[PDB]
Amino acid sequence: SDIRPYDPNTQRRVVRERLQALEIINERFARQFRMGLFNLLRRSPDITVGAIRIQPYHEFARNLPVPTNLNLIHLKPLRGTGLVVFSPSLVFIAVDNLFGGDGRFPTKVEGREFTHTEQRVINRMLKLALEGYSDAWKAINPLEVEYVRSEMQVKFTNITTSPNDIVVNTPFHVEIGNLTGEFNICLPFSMIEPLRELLVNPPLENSRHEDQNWRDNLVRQVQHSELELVANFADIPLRLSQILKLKPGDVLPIEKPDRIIAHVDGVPVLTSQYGTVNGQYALRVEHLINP
Amino acid sequence: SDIRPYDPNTQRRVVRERLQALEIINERFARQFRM
Amino acid sequence: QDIDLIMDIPVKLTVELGRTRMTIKELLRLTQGSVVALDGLAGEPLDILINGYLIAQGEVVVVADKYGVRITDIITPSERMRRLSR
Amino acid sequence: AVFQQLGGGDVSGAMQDIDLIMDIPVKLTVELGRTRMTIKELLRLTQGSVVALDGLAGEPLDILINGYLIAQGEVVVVADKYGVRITDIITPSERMRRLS
Amino acid sequence: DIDLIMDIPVKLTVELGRTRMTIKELLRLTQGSVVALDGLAGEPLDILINGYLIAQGEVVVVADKYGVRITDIITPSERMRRL
Amino acid sequence: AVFQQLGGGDVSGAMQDIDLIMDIPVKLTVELGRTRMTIKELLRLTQGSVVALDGLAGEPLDILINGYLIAQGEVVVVADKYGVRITDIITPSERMRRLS
Amino acid sequence: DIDLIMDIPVKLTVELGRTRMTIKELLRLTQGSVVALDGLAGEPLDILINGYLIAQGEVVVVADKYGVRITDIITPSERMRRL
Amino acid sequence: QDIDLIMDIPVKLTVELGRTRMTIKELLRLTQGSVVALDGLAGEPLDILINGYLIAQGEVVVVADKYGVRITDIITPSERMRRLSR
Repeated sequence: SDIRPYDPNTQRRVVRERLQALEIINERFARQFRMGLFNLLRRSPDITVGAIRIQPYHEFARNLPVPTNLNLIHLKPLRGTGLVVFSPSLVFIAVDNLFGGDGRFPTKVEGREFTHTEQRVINRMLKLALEGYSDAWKAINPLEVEYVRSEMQVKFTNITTSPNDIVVNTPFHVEIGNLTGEFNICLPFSMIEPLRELLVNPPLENSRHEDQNWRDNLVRQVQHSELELVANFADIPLRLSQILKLKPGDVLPIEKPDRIIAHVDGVPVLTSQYGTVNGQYALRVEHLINP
Repeated sequence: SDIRPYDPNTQRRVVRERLQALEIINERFARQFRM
Repeated sequence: QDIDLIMDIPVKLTVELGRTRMTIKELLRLTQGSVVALDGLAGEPLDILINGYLIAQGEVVVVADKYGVRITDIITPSERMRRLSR
Repeated sequence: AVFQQLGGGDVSGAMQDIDLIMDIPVKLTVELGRTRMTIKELLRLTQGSVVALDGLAGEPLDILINGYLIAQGEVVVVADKYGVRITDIITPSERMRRLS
Repeated sequence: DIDLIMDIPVKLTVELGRTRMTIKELLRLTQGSVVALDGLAGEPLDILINGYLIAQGEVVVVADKYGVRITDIITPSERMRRL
Repeated sequence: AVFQQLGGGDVSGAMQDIDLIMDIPVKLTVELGRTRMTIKELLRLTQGSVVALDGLAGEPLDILINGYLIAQGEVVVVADKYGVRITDIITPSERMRRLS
Repeated sequence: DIDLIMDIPVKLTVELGRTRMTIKELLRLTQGSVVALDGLAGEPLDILINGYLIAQGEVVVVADKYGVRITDIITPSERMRRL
Repeated sequence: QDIDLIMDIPVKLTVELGRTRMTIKELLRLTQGSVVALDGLAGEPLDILINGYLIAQGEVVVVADKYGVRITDIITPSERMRRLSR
C-alpha cells in the first residue's frame, strides 16, 4: 500500500493529451514563418518544430533565459493571453543580418537588454510571425491575433492565475547558415479548453456544411432516446435516531409543496404542480428549468 | 512560559506582506526613470 | 463497532410522486400547462428514500390544515431484492 | 382527497431547444456484439465456454445512449484504456435493418 | 412446464464499454472523436439477456467472428454494487 | 393574545443592492474532498485507518460560504499557514455536475 | 433493526480550512487572491457526515487520490468548545 | 473558589422571536411591509439566552398594561446536549 503525506505545491496534476490539430498548425505556421523570414532577412532559414510540451507555467518560466523578449498576444475570441517568446539568439541573428552582417562572428549574449531599434526589429519580425500563426489557425478555426505588449523579464507577464497552471508550449528552432536560435509559442490551457475536441482529433477533409449536417443528424438521432424522470413531492430532514425507531403507522410532518421538482439522475428539469389524472399521479408542467 | 513586562513604544507590530504588484511597478518606474 | 458514534448523524428523506420514462422528444415539446402522468396508480403508497436508497413506503395524509407521510411498512432486503429483480 | 385532480392539460407541443435539457447525465454504452440464441444452448453454457456473436470481427461497434442506438464507432486503445472512436451516426434505413 | 421455457428464443448481448456523459459532452463529439471508457482494458465485459445482466466474461475472437468467454455468472450480491 | 396577527404583507420583491447587507459575517470554509460511502465501511473505521476521497489529488479545492459552493481555488502554504488561492467562480453547469 | 441502518449510504466530507469574513472582504477577493485560513498547518482536519462533525484527522494522499487518516473521534465534550 | 466575588456581576438576558434561515436573495428583495415567518409555532416558549448561551425558556404575558416573560423551565445540560444534537 503506497501512502505518503500530502505536500502542497507539488507537481501532482498530470494531464497528457496528444494534440494532432496543433501538431499540424505548428508545421503550417513554421512554413509561413520561414518564407516570411526569407522575405525579410534575404536569407534561407530552416525551422524545425519541436515536440509540444504540456507543462506547468513555472516550468516554462524557469526554462526561459533572462533577458528574453516576451510578446503578450490576444487570440480573440478565445479568452486569455498567449505568449510568443523570441530568444536573444534569434533577435541577435536577425539584427546582425539586417545591419550589414554575414553572421561571421559568433553570437555573444551576456544579459544585454534590448534597445529601441532592437525592439522595432522584433516588432517587424513578430508581425510576420503573428500573420503566419493567424493564417495557420485560419484553416481549422479562424482567429485574429493581436499584439498587445512586449516585455523583457518573466515576472511582468503572469498570463496564468497561478504558477501551477498548465500551459501548452511549442519550441521551434530556426537555423540561418551556421547560426542557430529558438523561439517558443506558449498558450494557457484555459484558451485551448473550449477547443479541446477540435484540437485532439486529427483534422479530416470535410466542410463546415458537412460538419453542421453531422451534428444535426446526431441531434435528431439523440431525440429518440428514453429518459428516467423522477418527481420529488417532499424532502423531510430526520436524524438517524428517528429512522431506527421509525416503524409503520408513524406520521412525519411535511410542508406545503407549491411546486414539484422533476429531475433526471439528479439534475432538475421541470417544476410542475402535482395532480391526479386517469387514476395516475400526474404533474401539470409549469416551467422548464432553463440555465 | 514566556512572560515579560509590557513596555510601550517598542516595535512589537510586525506586518510582513509580499507586494508583487509594487515589485513590478518598481521596475517599470526604474526603466522609465532611466531613460 | 461503535453505536453512539453515528447515533446522531442526520439523514435527508425524500418521497416521490412516481416513476416515468419519457424520451427527449416529449420533454422538449412539453409546454406550460401540459400534463404528464407517472407509473403509479393514485392511491399506492409512495416510496421513501435516503441518499437514493429505498428506506420506507408511505402516503400523504390530511389531518387538519397540515400534511405528513403515513408510513405503511419497512422493506426487508428480500422485498428490496425483488424490487431490483422486477 | 388531498391531491387535486388535473385534466385537460394538452395545451400544445413544440420543441423548444436542446440547451434547456443540456446538463442532464446520459448513460452511454458501447456494445461489442449481438447474437440471437435460445434457452437451449443457454443453460448448456458453462465456465470457460465461448459464445460466437453475430457481429463479424473488426466491424464498427454500436454506441447507445440510455439504450437507444445513435451511432457506430470503432474501438481503439489509448494509454491502456478502452476507447471508441465515433465514425458515423446511423441512418433510419440501417436502424430498421437492425430491427429485422 | 420446464419444457415450455426450455426452448424459447431470447436476445443476448455483450457490452464492451460504459461511460456517463452530459449533453455538452455528447454534442461536442464530432466525426472521428475518441470517447474514453470507464472500463479498464481486460476487465470482464458485462453479458446481458434482454438488457438484464447475468454474467461477466472476457472478449475473444473465434474463426474471424466476435465472441466472449463466460468467466463467471454474477450472484445477486454484486447487483447491489452494480448501483 | 398579546401578539398582533400579521398578514397580507406580500407587497413586492426587488433586490436593492449588496451594500445594505455588506458588513454581515460569512462562514467561509474550504473543502478538501468528498466521498460517497455507506455505513458498511463507516463503523469498520478505526484509528489510523485511511479513507480515500473521490477528489483526485492536486485538483482545485472547493470553497463554500455558509455551506454553499461559490468558487474553486487552489491550496497554498504562506508563512506556515494554510491558504487557498481563488481560481474561478463555479458555473451552473458544474454545479449540477456536482449535484449528480 | 440495526441491519436496516447498517447498509444505508451517507455522504462524507473532510474540510481543510475555516475562516470568518465580511462581504467587503469577500467582494474584495479577485482572481488569484490568496485567502488565509484560521487553521494552522498540520492540525487535524474536521471530518463531517452530512455536515455533522464526528471525527478529526490528518491529510494524507494514497495512490494519487486524496485521503485522510482518522486520528480520533471527538466526544461531545469538545462540541461545546466547537462553539 | 470564591462565591461573593462574582455574586453581584451583571448579565444581560435576551429573548428571541424565533430562528429562520433565509438566503441573500430573499433578504435583498425584502421591502417595507413584507412579512417573514420564523421556525417556531405561535405559542411555544421563547428561548432566553445570556452572552449567546442558552439559559432559560419563557413566553410573554400581559398582566394589566405591562409585559414580562413567564419562565417555563430551566434547561439541564442533558437537554442542552440534545439541543446541539438536534
